Amino acid sequence: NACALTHCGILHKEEGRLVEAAESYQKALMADASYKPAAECLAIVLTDLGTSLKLAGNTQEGIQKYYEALKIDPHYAPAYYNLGVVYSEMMQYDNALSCYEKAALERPMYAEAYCNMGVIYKNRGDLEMAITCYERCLAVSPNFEIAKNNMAIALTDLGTKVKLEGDVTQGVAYYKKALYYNWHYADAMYNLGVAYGEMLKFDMAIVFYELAFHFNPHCAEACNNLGVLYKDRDNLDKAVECYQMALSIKPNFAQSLNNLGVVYTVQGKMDAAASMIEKAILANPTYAEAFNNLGVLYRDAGNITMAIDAYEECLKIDPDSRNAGQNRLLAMNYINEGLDDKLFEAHRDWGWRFTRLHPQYTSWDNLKDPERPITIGYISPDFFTHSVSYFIEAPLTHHDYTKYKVVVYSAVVKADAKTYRFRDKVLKKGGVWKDIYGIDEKKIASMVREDKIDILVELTGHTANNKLGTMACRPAPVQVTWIGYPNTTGLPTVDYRITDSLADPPDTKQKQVEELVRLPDCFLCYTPSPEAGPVCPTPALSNGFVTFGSFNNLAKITPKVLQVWARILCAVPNSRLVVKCKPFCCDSIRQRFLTTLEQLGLESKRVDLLPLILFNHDHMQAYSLMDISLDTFPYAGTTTTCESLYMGVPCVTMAGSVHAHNVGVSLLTKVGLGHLVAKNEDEYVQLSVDLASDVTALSKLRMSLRDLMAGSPVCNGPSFAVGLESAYRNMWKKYCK
Amino acid sequence: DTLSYANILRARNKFADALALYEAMLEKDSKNVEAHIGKGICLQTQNKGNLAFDCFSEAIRLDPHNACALTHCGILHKEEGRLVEAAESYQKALMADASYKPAAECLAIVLTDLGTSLKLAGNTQEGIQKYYEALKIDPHYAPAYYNLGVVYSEMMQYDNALSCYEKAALERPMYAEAYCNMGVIYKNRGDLEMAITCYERCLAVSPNFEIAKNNMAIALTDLGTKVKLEGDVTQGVAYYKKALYYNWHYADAMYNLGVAYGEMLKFDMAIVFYELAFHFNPHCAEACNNLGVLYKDRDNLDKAVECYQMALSIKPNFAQSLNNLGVVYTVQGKMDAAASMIEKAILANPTYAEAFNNLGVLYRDAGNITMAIDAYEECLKIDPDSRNAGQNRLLAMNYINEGLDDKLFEAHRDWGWRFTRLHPQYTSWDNLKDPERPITIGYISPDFFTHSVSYFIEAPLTHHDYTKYKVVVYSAVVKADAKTYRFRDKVLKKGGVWKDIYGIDEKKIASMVREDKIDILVELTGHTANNKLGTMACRPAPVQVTWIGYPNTTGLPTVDYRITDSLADPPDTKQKQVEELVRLPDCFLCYTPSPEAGPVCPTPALSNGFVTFGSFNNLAKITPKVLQVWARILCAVPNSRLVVKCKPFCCDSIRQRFLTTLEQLGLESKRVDLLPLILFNHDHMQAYSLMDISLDTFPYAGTTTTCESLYMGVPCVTMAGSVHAHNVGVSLLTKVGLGHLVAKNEDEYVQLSVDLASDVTALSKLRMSLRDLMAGSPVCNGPSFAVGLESAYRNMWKKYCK
Repeated sequence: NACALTHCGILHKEEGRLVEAAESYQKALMADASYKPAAECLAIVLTDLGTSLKLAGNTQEGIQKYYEALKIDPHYAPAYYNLGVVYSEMMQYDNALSCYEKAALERPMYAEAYCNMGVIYKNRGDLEMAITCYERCLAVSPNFEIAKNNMAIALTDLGTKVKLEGDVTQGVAYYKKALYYNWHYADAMYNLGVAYGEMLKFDMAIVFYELAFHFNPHCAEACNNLGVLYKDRDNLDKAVECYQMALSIKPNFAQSLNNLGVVYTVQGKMDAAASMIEKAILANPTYAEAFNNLGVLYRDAGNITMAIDAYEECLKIDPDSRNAGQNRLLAMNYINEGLDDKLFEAHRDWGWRFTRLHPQYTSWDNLKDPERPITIGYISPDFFTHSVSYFIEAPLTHHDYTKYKVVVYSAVVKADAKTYRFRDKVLKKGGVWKDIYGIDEKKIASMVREDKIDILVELTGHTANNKLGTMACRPAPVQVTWIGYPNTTGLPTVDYRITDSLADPPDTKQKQVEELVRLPDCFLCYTPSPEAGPVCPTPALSNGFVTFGSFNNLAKITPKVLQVWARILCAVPNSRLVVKCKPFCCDSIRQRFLTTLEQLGLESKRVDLLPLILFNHDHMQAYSLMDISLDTFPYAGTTTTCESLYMGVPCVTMAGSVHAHNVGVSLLTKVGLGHLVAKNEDEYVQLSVDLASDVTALSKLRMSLRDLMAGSPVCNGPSFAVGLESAYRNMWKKYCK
Repeated sequence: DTLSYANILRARNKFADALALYEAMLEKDSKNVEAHIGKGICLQTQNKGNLAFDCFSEAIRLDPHNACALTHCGILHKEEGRLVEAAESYQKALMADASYKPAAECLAIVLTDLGTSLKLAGNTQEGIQKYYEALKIDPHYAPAYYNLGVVYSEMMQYDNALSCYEKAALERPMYAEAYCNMGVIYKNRGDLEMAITCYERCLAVSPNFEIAKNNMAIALTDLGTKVKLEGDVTQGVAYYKKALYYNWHYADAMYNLGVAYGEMLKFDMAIVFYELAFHFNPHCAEACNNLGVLYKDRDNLDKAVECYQMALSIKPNFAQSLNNLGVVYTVQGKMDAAASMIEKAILANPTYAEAFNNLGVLYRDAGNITMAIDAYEECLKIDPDSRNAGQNRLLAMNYINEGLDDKLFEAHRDWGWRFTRLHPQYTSWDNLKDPERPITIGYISPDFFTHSVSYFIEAPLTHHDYTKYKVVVYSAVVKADAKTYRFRDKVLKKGGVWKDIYGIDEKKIASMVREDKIDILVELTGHTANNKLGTMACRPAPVQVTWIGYPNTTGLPTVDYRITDSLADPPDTKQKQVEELVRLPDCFLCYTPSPEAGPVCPTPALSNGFVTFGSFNNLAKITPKVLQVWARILCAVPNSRLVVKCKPFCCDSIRQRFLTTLEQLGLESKRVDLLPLILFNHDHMQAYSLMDISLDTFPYAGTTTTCESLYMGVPCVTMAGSVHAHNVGVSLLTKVGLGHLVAKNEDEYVQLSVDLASDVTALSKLRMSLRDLMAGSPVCNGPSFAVGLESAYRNMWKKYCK
């Protein structure tokens, strides 16, 4: 009785007696081989046995039982599925794929076969077809979770692949589809975020990153990116918070280490910045930007030599690093006195390389008429409350706008009342302001060409955010540099340079690539600020001793200056020095500086280190706290000396062999105080002691300084303007020939 | 020189040395008030509160007059929490010196603190006056103005609040809280522009002040909703995203983005944003509702049910979710649960018209025709232009309207007039009025799949002289299948011009049909579901014909002719219709047998020893009036068994109701086998082995069911009546040659049924020979039917040309 045997086999299977069920089905099929139900039940029992053996570790017995089942019933899709699974466990990926294909040909509702084939194929990287397999799976069953998750993963991988080839839009589309299949997928959100960041969306980049972090609190990359976006929005506190979270998750994420170091540098917390950057170097030796940031941190912190060394390693890692090279040259300007031709050669080599990777123009449509109206463009990122602004203000106001059309290219990152006032003055005379912050160098060159300027004046040189890349294009028929840098730009593309006969004597030995154009009178036209207040009386009259001071930065105070100041203060009993500068907000810097002076035998008590109290009026009045300003070398001050003079504190400087050194000589002699210019360190000491010995002469000098200078040419805007215009006309006439 | 040197030394961050000098001065200079003051200040700055208090007390004892000493005493009192004492010292100092500034500002501070204390005590007027006194001693003190603004705001003096916060903002521009509160007040007045501006100022001062960010996000979301309501959806989305910038987890902004993208048809993004909105605000039931709608429209019914169950778990009386869940259950066939859902939706909201429409359709499927009709009339009371409600209402009335008056015709006429007054039409055609050139025949219908209409339209589709009547098919089929594709091949292999028109519009379709130069437009659908009567409302074709899609008048004056025969619609029929009836010589239907019908088998009664009646008609046709007649039949015939097969029986509720009805009518359920809808065509066809005699329904006769019965050799008993739908069976049976099986009344019907039941043997023989008899009859005479239909086309076209 085939029916009774089949029912017995089914009952045995229901009781878990798979062997007895198989035996009963075999007997039934021996009695009637056409009894389809008996064959089906036997195949079922054989598949159950095979699955038990597979899970029991009897892989070979499982395979054998599956082959027997598939020989008994070909149409039994589950046997094909189990065979494919076993072959996958056997790493027979092609055999597994074939088994799943057969199973899908047999079972029309076996979506798991599509899922597993898609997974296996994904493991070999043929993403698109596997995705098609998942599409078939979800077309059969649209709620199968595991398949949705694999669909999202595969779509994210494909979107990343396609984006890396440059089709950002298709990558974004794949990420959005992935989020359609799995909304809480951190990788999709993160990738989408970076994609938006690339296409300058910012807003949604931030939103996406925050969501990605919310759904996966282990994506330090998301935190770091978010911190970067907030930093670029000037929300420094949020940026710090984000980076701190990133480091709390990954205490070695080198990129976040550098970024946090930079933000601390902006806030001026120098010791923490140093520690973070050093940790970044410890974590990454190839991360050039870490070396550049370390070099800037050393530069402002005064450890100059170490700054040059750090930039040198940076250029060993990335020889094209623009920032590393320019900061290196700027730092060298602080200590390389005129002796050798190493700074000059460095400038020449750097300019030649910059010209090699940056081609320039070769023709100009400027009508070569020596007498027609000349268009002068002044370019600078420093038309804000910055040292340079204290001088360029003079030409902005005292210039003829009838034949010298002035156009200003202000790259100021943050305007202010002074920015607005400057634009107002320039435009009121007929100027065409042009805000260029963020604009690509090449586009700036094109814009300059379109406006058809004649004399292009670069005002920053190798300082932060410089625009020498625009100058390399040679957009204007004549390019000059003036105030932003006291040495050669090194660019052969600049035609001439403006100077005076005192900063650069006709016999100067400092080699430079540029031809010096010496103005008749002084080349510095300091515009006194109206917030200077009254000339405070000589402190010596009320205190009873001379107080030296120096309102310069740390980069300019080379150890040699420290030796000279220690000699001065030891040689003059009862005399105090009150240096003031921004980095003295850090206690560690104060301690190190005090110890450094102590090794020179000077009692720290006499010194009065002060931070950069951000108070314009109070900054001006602070010269009421000192009696004699002592200039630094080999990088003498320019605005600082002007401030000293205008507040009645006499400044003593030293002459030297390079423009950067002799700027103070030029200024002091041209203000008619050349008798306070020492020629050497010994004469410097003698002058300092002599000035310190006569408090009454000091009082007379202070009370005379404001009116003498106000009547002196340094403040005679009209005459300086006439000289400058004549110089411009002369260079233009030379060019016409 | 000593006092000057001490003061300079104290100013030069040399507090220890200055303190030592002050000590040696109070020692040497026993009554040196200035030295006592210097010592007090240097110790206070050294956090020597006790010593500072001692020095200040000694200074006051020596000089009770100098304003500086009293100022230092007052500040120390404030640091010690002696607000009162500080205040008295301050008044004394003011009386001593009115020019001192530090005392003035610190005095403003202490009095504003006092005013705040009194305000907290409820002494609002005393606080206000104290603040005014402070501002009189120092107008520049912004915090006093801020306090005034707060008190006036809580005091509902909003204009005064603005004035106060503006005086504060002038006196202190970096006072973020003033901007925040100003923005909040403007938010309260409905104006969101200036409010956003105030929040922008606040964030321009302090971007980390989160409270202003949240309030800004709220304001931007409201602004986005407003702008969207104005029409500009892109700007709305822009505002929503800018909002979601300030509060990345603001769930409501995500929900509104979901809505905005849904309107844009970017459904995938809509899903993402609705799911996120729900994730951040579980209480946002509306997000679940709309998510369920989107998933339902993607045919993912299980997820739609899940989403609606969540919406109802949040708001059980959320009418929209109740209605949509009811519809989803309707598609799945959970008829009783659907009924309960829709009824609860109505109970929660009585004006939700579409719920009334869905209730009416559900009851019509359940056979309660009266209640379905009633629900449709209620719907039309709530919404009178509900096109679907009207369509279902007329269709439902066709199931129980026994021809006894002209009210149905009146309703159809008025409804068609409504359509003609809410639709325009053309008046000229360039089609050459010629009776010899090949005419263009359009068949338009959504039923070109496994539907009743197909089983009849297939025959002409197979037999159309293509050299004369160029066939154009306008298919509104929604879901195709193997049969649909097979039909496509059949139409496209004989030179037909197929045109898929599903899912676009009515007006544009009519215009395209006119471009197609269709000569006669034929509707095959009637007032059923997915009809396209709106196209004909435009009158796109010069000739309009309705073949079977509707068994009664369409009521549209725009339809010229309705195809019928002289038996279903006798020439003397009294039912008026707007259309002209065209009677074909033979039965107006040509049944195309299924190529899967298979063979016939031995009569069941022969093997079981008892006669089995049956009805495969849907429950909608089995009105409560036929049930009594059927009970009479089964009682009159000893040992008979009734098999009824209708879809809605899958639900136990309807089954039980039907059984109860039969039991109260005098019949034991044990004789009644109720079978639900079977799965595949084959088994449905084979189910005819379960019945011996088909019993036709009235006043709506079967059409496909009757044809199938005659095919498979199961005789059907029908009766003639006053309406076409009743006489369809009469026409069919007469034209097959079984006119002796046509009853004229209920009693003749009973007698005929008994007569057929009395002779099992002859019944079996007839059953055997019926397939060949009918196959030889005109109902299967494709050539003759085609020729007659061609003649009909020629006659109508010639009539039109003249």
